[PDB]
Amino acid sequence: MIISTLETNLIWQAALRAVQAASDHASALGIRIHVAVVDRAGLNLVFLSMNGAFLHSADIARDKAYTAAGFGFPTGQWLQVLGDNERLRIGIPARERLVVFGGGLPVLLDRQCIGGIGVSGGSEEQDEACAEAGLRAML
Amino acid sequence: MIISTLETNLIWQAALRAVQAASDHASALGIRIHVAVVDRAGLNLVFLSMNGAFLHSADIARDKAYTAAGFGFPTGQWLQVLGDNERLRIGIPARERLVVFGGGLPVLLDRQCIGGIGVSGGSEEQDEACAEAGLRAML
Amino acid sequence: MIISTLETNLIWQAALRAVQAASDHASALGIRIHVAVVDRAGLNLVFLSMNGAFLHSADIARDKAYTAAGFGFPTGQWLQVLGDNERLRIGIPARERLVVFGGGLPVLLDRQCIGGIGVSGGSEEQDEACAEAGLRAML
Amino acid sequence: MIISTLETNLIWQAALRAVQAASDHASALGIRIHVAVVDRAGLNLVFLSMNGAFLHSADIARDKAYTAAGFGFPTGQWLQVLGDNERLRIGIPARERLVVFGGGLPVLLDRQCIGGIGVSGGSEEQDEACAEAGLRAML
Amino acid sequence: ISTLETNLIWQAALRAVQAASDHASALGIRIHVAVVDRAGLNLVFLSMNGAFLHSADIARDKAYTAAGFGFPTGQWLQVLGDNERLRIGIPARERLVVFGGGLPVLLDRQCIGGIGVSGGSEEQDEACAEAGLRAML
Amino acid sequence: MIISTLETNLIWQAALRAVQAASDHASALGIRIHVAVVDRAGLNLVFLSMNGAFLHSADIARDKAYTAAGFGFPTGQWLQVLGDNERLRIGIPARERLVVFGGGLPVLLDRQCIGGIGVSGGSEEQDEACAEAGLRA
Amino acid sequence: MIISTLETNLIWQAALRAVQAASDHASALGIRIHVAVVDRAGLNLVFLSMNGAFLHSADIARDKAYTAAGFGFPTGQWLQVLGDNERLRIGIPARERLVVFGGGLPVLLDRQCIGGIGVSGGSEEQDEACAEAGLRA
Amino acid sequence: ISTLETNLIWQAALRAVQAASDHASALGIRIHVAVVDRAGLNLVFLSMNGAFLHSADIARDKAYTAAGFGFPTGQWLQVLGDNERLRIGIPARERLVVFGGGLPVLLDRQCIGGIGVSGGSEEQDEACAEAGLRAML
Repeated sequence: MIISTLETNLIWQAALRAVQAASDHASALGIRIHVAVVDRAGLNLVFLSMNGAFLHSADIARDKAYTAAGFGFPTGQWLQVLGDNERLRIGIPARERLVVFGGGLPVLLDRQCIGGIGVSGGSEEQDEACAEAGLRAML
Repeated sequence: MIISTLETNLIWQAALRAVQAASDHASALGIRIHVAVVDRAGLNLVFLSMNGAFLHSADIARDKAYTAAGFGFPTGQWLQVLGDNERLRIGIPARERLVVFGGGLPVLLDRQCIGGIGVSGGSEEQDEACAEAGLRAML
Repeated sequence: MIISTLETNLIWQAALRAVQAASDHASALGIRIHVAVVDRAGLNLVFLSMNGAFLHSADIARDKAYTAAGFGFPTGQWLQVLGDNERLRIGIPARERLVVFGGGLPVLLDRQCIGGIGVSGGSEEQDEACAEAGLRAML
Repeated sequence: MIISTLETNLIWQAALRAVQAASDHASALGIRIHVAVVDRAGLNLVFLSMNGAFLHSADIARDKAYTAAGFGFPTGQWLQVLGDNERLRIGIPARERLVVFGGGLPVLLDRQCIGGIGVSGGSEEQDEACAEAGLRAML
Repeated sequence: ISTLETNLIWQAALRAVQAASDHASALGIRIHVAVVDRAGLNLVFLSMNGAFLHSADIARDKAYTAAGFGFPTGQWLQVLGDNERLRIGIPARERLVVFGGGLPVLLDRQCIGGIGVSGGSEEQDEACAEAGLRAML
Repeated sequence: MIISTLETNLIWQAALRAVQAASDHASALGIRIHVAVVDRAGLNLVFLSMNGAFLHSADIARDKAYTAAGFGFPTGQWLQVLGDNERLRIGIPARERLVVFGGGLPVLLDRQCIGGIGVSGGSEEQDEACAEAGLRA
Repeated sequence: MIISTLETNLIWQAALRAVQAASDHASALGIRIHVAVVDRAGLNLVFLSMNGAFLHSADIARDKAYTAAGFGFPTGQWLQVLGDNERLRIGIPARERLVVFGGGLPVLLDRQCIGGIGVSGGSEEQDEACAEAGLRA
Repeated sequence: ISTLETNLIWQAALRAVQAASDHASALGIRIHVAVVDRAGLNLVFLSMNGAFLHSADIARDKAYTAAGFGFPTGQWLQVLGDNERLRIGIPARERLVVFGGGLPVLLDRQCIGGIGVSGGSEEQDEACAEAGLRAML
């Protein structure tokens, strides 16, 4: 019988290109960041920490990547997704490693999520811009 | 000299029927879910994860089942149960593994809770439907 | 411009067949077991616990499946693989979730590991037999 | 269909009698101990800590009770059970909450394990004697 | 090099859990009750069969909170008042409970331990904890 | 090739002076505190716990020092920094070891953060005072 | 009824003197250490980390103090205490925060353990020396 | 109040992970490689698709061990010698790796970070780590 399925997954060479571009963008902005790239299962591919970035931002970047890979949409959209539902507004942000502020983006290929990128250390807008620079460098 | 009590407990064969039905229902709805069934002490009986379900939903399903088994009522009813009590509204949702959004249902037999079922991966309404399919498959 | 790779992964329907067969085999042997099946990334597909199995065996089964999927060879072979290397004999068994006794088997397809199965609750020989029943039920 | 089974479980009143007797025995011996009694699922029924007992012995007592309840035989017998099997001698003592020195006893009724008692703070022989005093007081 | 401290004793904790559980039985509820010493360490922790699973840790945390601060857990939001920094930060601390059911054990104006009950309403939890305290004396 | 950068880091002798001054300030106020001083990587330099200080305040002091060292600004300013942004107001206070109440201060030397000091056990005011004393010292 | 007992406990001022003397001894030896002093319940009193000491030695020092306070005898004696008992030799060193190497010493006052001191970062000999200095002080 | 410390920079860590992974590709193996700074904090952590799952944390712990002690992880049993207390206690420490594959990053007799590789044999891991170090220069 059939026991397997073929799944698309992000490769480490592309993650490496992405963290190079995200850190270069941070340098161009005058900021210091952490940037994490994870695969489809949420497992590390490349995690880069610039000297002098905020200490807490290490885990935030990892969690942003994990959240974006795990759900397939940008972390900054979470509150919009939760809407007026108080059960979700209380419950979802309380989950371990789930980030609801901006800076995590899914890695989409053929509209299929194959990984995630997360940036922390700047403003939400700066984080997303560095993450987008990483996505563009993957291509 | 009496040291023991006889307690009713959910059996693994019924839990297996439940995860078969819950996953089949998810397939019919076009969704990917995690479904966890636990016994009266909150211990795993069967935990099933469909490929492509959200990563965070694994623990959410487990915690939904645990909450429903631990309190004996559906997780979606928590906010109604807490009402206007601000001490409880702050403190209860902050407990480890306690879920206050819908998708966890107690397994009731003769008015007695003997386990729990929790589904995560869809909307609250989809999660509850799959859990109910599972419950109907047990009996 | 290449960012992705196609990987084979075990599917939850096959994992379900495996836990059905492993538990039926345990029943035929007169034992109570836990059986865990994980995918290529070590994530749960199905985890089944029979009533009355040893409490500690829940995590042992999960860790056996994870170890077998993570390394691609049966957990019972670890000591043979480590040989006379004292650095490895001290360090490898000390890793989190790494099991060096028998009961975890890789799921191999076309010479490629796509997941793992782990059984705990009997002797090593009983655990391996149940795991093998599960593997045969997948294909 | 059938979904449930009737299980025998230790009751808290008996656990309370047991910790009273175990602590009284410790006092009679001139020692200070922790004594834990758990039910069939390994969940606390009564956990008592005498002022001045060793700090580490709190968790040891709990783990002894859990191990004895989880496997159904005295913790002090573990090495005999493991024998010459190096895979088990390395792997089993490395499991979280698994204790292989003496002081945990199963609570047996009709040769069925319905809970566990664990004592820490004295010698292994003193621990087992206090645990036995607790078992006798349950009856 | 040293100081003399008053500490709650395990015999008194045992009296307390007996009285708290007897009160719960009289109320028709099932509870967990935890008694801890001045350092927040366990003295006696009792779980009645059929009490809520989550209430085990709630009881322990209530006792710990009450022993650690020296005032009833139900008073926290009254102490926090309108300070939004404290209202956000204090309830987020591990093992800190801000709903009712934890009481300090006070002797001669001095906190020597704590008792915490979980499994009923806040009001029932506090009543069981008070029964435990009275049994200590 | 360049593989290194030079960093300024707080030294343990200065942290020791700091915890001495903070505890002396607490004694003058009649209160009991925990005071933590960490280096530029958030690692302990000196962590002092006064007998009788609240049990929960131990980790709070450490978290305050860590937060102040990790971001380079006082912990009491967090809400002002978060402003009206609900995404940040929900998400930032939910991070492990991140404290948004007052009492953590960065150790700034020549426009540069080289460590942190955190105090817990009194009112926000008393904590900030003891921390300011440790810093002044 | 009796609900309390009086306990002797180490005070934070003595711990502070201890970490000062232990670090001065380390400086005289040319080494960098962590030194932890805990009270009779194993709770921090003073924990000092010298710049440049091994990263892993931080938790080792704390564990040494905790073990010495929790059992009341030097950590270096554990193997002698375990003797030829294989059950204990496997099980005791596997416990969390339990250290069987030298460097943790109980603080004994009038035949009674009131705390612990632990040093890590040098050889067993250097650690014991720095700890003995803190104790002597 | 301060001291000047040399620290490894993220650009050099990035060069190192590129060279270590290129060496692994040339060997036909799949590896994780972690580079950490002087405080044991991540600089770059790279995981090649298809490397062993457990090797992720092994690589990180190797880097941390090498950075924390300043000598190769493969040398630990040589350093422990015949001391049974250390042979039992040291390999039991969290994140401490005693098999080969972690190397310190040394600059002018001074440890400024660490590199750790896991996924091949000890000898292959060390070869990949050495390639990473050479690429730093």
